[PDB]
Amino acid sequence: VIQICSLGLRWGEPEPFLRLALTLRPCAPILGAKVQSYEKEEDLLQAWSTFIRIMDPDVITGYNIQNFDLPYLISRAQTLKVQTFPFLGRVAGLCSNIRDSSFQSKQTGRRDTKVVSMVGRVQMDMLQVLLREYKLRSYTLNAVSFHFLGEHSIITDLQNGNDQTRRRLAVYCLKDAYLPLRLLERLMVLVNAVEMARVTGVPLSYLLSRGQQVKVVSQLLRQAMHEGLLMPVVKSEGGEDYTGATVIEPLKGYYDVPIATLDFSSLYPSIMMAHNLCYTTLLRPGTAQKLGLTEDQFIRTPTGDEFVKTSVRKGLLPQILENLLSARKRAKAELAKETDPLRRQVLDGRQLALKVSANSVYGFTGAQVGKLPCLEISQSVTGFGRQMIEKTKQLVESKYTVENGYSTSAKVVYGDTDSVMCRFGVSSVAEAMALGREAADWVSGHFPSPIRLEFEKVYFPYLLISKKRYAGLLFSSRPDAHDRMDCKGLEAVRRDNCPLVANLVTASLRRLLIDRDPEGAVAHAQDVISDLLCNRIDISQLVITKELTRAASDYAGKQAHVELAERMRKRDPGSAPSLGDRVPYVIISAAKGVAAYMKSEDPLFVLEHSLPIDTQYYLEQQLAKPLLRIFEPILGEGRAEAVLLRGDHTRCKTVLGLLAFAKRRNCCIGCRTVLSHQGAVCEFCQPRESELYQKEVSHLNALEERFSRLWTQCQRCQGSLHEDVICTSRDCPIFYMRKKVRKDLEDQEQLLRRFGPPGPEAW
Amino acid sequence: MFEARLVQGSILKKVLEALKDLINEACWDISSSGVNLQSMDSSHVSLVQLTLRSEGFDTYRCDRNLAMGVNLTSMSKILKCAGNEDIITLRAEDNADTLALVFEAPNEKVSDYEMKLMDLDVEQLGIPEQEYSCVVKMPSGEFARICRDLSHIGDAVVISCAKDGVKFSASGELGNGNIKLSQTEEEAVTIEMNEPVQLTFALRYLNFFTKATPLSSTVTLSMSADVPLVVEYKIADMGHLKYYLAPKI
Amino acid sequence: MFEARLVQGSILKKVLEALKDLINEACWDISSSGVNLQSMDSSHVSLVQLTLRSEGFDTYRCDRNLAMGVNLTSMSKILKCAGNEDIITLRAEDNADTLALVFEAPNQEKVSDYEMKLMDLDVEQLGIPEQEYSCVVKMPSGEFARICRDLSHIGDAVVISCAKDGVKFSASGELGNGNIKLSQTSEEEAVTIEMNEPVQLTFALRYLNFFTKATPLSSTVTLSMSADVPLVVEYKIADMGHLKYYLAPKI
Amino acid sequence: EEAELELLRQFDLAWQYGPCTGITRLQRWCRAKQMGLEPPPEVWQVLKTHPGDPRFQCSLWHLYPL
DNA sequence: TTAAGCAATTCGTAATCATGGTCATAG
DNA sequence: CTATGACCATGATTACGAATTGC
Ligand SMILES: Cc1cn([C@H]2C[C@H](O)[C@@H](COP(=O)(O)OP(=O)(O)OP(=O)(O)O)O2)c(=O)[nH]c1=O
Ligand code: SF4
Ligand SMILES: [Zn+2]
Repeated sequence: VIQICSLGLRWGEPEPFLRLALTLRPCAPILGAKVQSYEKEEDLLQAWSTFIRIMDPDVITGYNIQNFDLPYLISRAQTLKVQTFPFLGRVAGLCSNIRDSSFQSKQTGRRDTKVVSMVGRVQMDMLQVLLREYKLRSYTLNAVSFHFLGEHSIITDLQNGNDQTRRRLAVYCLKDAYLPLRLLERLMVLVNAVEMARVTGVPLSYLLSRGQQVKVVSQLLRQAMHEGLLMPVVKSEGGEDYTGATVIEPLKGYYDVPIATLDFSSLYPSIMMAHNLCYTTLLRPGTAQKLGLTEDQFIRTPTGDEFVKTSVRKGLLPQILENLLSARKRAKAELAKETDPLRRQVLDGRQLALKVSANSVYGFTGAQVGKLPCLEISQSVTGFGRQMIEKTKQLVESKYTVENGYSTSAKVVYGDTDSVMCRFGVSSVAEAMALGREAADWVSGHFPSPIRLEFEKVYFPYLLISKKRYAGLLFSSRPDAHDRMDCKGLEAVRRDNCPLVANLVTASLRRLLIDRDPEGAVAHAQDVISDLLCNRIDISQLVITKELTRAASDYAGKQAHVELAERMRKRDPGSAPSLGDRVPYVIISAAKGVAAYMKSEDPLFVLEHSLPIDTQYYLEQQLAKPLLRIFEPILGEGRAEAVLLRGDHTRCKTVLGLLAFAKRRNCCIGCRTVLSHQGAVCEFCQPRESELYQKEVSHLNALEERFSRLWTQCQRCQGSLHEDVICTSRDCPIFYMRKKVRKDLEDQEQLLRRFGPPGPEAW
Repeated sequence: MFEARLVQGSILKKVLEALKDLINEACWDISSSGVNLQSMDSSHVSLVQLTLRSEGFDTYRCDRNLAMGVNLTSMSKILKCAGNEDIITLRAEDNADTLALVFEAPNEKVSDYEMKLMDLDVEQLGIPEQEYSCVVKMPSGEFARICRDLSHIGDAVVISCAKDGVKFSASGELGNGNIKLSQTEEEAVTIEMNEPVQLTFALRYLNFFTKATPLSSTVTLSMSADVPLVVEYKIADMGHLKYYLAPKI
Repeated sequence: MFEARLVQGSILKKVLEALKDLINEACWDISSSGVNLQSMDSSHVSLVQLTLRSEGFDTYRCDRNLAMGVNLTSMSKILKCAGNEDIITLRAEDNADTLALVFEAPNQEKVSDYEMKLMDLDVEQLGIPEQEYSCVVKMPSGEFARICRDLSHIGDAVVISCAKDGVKFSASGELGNGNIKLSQTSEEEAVTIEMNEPVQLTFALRYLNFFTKATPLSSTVTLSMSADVPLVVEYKIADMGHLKYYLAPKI
Repeated sequence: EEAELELLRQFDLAWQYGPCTGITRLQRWCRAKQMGLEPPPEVWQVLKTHPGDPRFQCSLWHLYPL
């Protein structure tokens, strides 16, 4: 271990107050930080342990400190025989130890971590907070720093060199150690963790280790001491499933008359609230008998149970849910007065977390592997849901009709278990908004409270492909003209595909829904396919990522990413994907057509070893079928022939051990006839040579302009204008797009030396 | 304007059945000398060299040296619409991006097919004219069988050529085996060993090369230390078809 | 050290083509008497008995009695690398856990040598109760094969009814039912029947169809039935020995 | 050898001779000599007693896709 | 000792089933 | 030297698991 670098601050002050860097050879001074140097590693580990005792911090953060940093330090101190290192905690006579742990759920998957013991102090690895809350494409520090802010063997010779190289290494390490602080204070992590621990009543270490059961157990016990009840222990392996939610059958297609969306807000917690459903008021089938009082003492549910009215008991789950609902309402009332966009979405994150907590209260009941299940309640909930949504659809389509004085009889096109997308008939967004608000407020008056239906949007135009797949354009007000698109479910929000395909789907829906020009859309898709086949598409747009889950399900059937991961490298059998992460790969061309798991390769390996790409795989398996989903419903099946013919005019333009034994046959630039001698033009195509020189110097001119815009961008992203660039960042498009233009220019410069020189040079 | 008349059209059929599975898109260099084609395979592990001399054709004619990137799969499909006895006629227009295939039945029927050409910027390679330590001539059928047999034992074949004879061998899950040929008209095996050689090749590709068996009674194998194996089938008076396979290192 | 030379090697090829689909892994008992193999099928519904007498071989030789657990699938694949005219030579080493198959092409300018890996099989041995049969039917193997293929289109099982005059096979299913009747005649085209007692038994055409892969081994096949016992289907391997298939009936 | 391979690795990272990871080693030695910054006469005397070896006459990172 | 629920759509691999090109031998 | 179906080889259909998103 050669350098340790530390940043420290008091919470509430907008800058740090401590900035220290401890190195292992003599170094050069850095303005703003202290620098100390040692000639042996024992002094370095001792100095860090003494600093961490004396400063005595409350919280320790970092990025991947649990699974890399602390056990490396502990094992390295054990090897070098330094006895006083592993006492990092607060208790004076206690040493620390490495211990494995695993967590698994159907919500976050399964992850295996080490833990290191520190008594008194709290740990917050920001990697685990990101991996638990956020669903992203890559989880590298560079990728999340670009997504939120906007950015090994070389180091061994920056350290065996001079002291300005070591000073450069220390400035790099200090920037690395500074980035997670900025992420912690910018994303409102710690304020939301403190508010979660105050609303639920669990400690601050449980929100990084546990799930959503300890919190609902805690709140139920805290509500149970106030009336004098005790909880039982029921455990069963195992019950059966029950029936979930209804989806209404669509009227599929393309709509160009406005559809208004009406939905219920906080549906399942308000069902559980306003019909008095709880553990503590579930009536067994016999204890009603032989009392006969049915009216206003109990009710009956569509699955079949009987539940006591609120004039006898009050349940415990209504009160816990009412507290959580008021907390989320206060968070939304605070969110309704922000102007900054990233701040608006992080308050949206806070309210999303409180709504997830309130819904996991209901999901506690149906978990037959758990601590206290009561599937009768769950069945009553979803039965009430189904009954109310079909009530909504009957009522909306039945009242506003041609005989009832209105304009047109409306017709529901879609509904998915909480929402209803009714198509009204008018093509004026003001009149649709007015009637939709009247409908929402009208239908809501047929229920107990807090059951309320609300207007939410007007889509104009609309595109419905299947169940859980649609798109549209979003209206919030009228003079607020339009907000954005909505892409529910489609190929632009999933992460199982290429960036090329998601970009093409977004650009096609842009040209098709905003400008309403299908001809520019056809020309766009043609240019994408043509530039694919002509081999001028970057390999950033070709990378596919998949998650490496539990190893036995991936034992059960052969996949591509599992095959790439389990195949080690010759260079490194010590850095490879583990369980739970994401494996990136691209597909190269070969002749083993039975298996697409035999053609997958690491992006850096195909970078350094230059393997070709299977353009037919990407053409017929990645691109073609999402396009045939989207482009068909506006036209007939002559549209499938239109895009497969727009392919056909553009499919006829394709660019191209033994490879060393070349002959390098020259070819005519005009008509492609191989011939003896080095002159560029053919003897039949000579009278046309000024035009053939004119052609292709406007190509060299455009490659020259692309070299310079890229190789000076690295100088501004690096910081310095006087020293070399070293950044092989695999998540930057800049890298390997700066590598191919050198070769394009190398090739296009040599093609023009077929022609003579435009003058002498030795004069 | 190109125009070639080939009476034994079955030759053209056999040729495409020998390239189609190895090559998707190729380029044919037509000229007064005859038709020619050279292309790496998909895998970029081998190189095919086709040579159809104008002499072999019963009527050749090439005004402009015109080459069109042909889709061997489409040309293959098209060529299957020809009887093994029809007279085939290739005919192109220096200005048209389409090649024409006309089949004349011996006896009242004429098929005409216009195949769409395409712009191919194929990666050209140059073969380094070299000498070979060993050249083995043998029935093409025997060679074909050998490659099929071994393919059941393992994925690669070690071709060991010594003074007396040549040996092919492989190994896998179900053990291993080897076939030995020794010197002894188109049923005989001749060997020219200047230097014993030993090289490893993928049976998968050798098996592709063998789709050319119906083109010749015999096939010659030319090897040499650390260089591509040469598998060649003569196309009687027309020219030939050569397959170069990079060895495994 | 085992070593047998078989000039009509196509015989060995035909044998494996008749066992491979019924048996995955078998044991080959070698001795001075000749090669022998007895094994239940996967399904444990039938038993195959192969007998290759040393006399039939053009050069037999067995020093130590051998038991070769062979994977009939690997041996089958390997055997397909033999021409129907090559001279095949089985050769083993009492100490080596590998069997060697050498094929010599008639001309002799080519020799193939295959070393197949053996395996330790603890196969479940069975003993056939030497018994007598009420009915024995001899008939062309091709006719028998066709009968089994035909009925297979009607149903899954075949009822073989043997009476005085002749024998009858029948089946039924979704698309109706049918039956074929064979009667005695008066060499490899005739049908002979030996009925001591009329018999009726039900068998699965699926297995009978496996037995028929042995058709290319003999011009004729004999069927031996008896009340409540396994049907015997036997194909003679001229001067070499034979191949017997026992199928348990359906009750 | 093994002591001559650290002198060149020390000449390659001294900042007072230039920012050199795109060019050869002897070109940077002559560039500094033209401007006469202070090239030392020992990083020359190992680039003369060798032929065209790629581990003497090349910069440290002449691999490495930067 | 540890873990909130169900509905639905998409894609890849192996296995099942249809169909033609050679071929091998009886007429 | 020539019909016939048995044999090998290649392509179309179905089934089921894995992955990921919407409520
Ligand atoms: C998202 C989600 C919904 N549901 C159920 C409960 C909800 O009552 C029902 C509706 O889904 P949602 O509309 O997503 O959530 P919501 O209606 O409760 O709150 P809001 O309208 O303010 O966004 O779906 C779950 O059970 N678990 C979940 O994770
Ligand atoms: S390649 Fe250049 S632009 Fe891209 S991340 Fe690295 S330094 Fe920045
Ligand atoms: Zn020209």
